[PDB]
Amino acid sequence: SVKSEYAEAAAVGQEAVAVFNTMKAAFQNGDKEAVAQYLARLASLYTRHEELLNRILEKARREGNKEAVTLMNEFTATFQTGKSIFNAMVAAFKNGDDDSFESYLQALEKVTAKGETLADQIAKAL
Repeated sequence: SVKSEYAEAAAVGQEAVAVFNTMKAAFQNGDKEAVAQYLARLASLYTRHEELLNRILEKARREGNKEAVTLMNEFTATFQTGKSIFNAMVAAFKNGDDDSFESYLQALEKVTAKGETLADQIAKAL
C-alpha cells in the first residue's frame, strides 16, 4: 500500500540520517577521504528518497486523499530546501571552504529536525 511505501521511504531517510551523522564525525576529524565517500552515499540516498516521496504524492493524488496531498506537498517543499542546502555543502567541500561546510551542515540539521513533526503526520494520513 501507499502506507508501506511510506515506511519504506522513511527507512531510506533514516539511512541518510545515520550516514549524515557519521559524515559529520569524519569532517570534524579531518578525514576528507571518508567525507567524500559519505557525501556520494548521501547523494544517492537523497535521490532515492526523493523518487519514493514523489511516487507516494502521486498515489495520494490519484486516490483523491486531499489531506495526504496537502501534507506531502508541504513535506516535499521542505525536502527540496534540504536538497539545496546539501548541494551547497557538497560544493563547499569541493572548494575547500570548511567555514561554509560547517555552516551548511548545521543548517541542514535544523531543516531536517524541523520537518519531522510533519513526517509523522503523513504516516498517519496515508
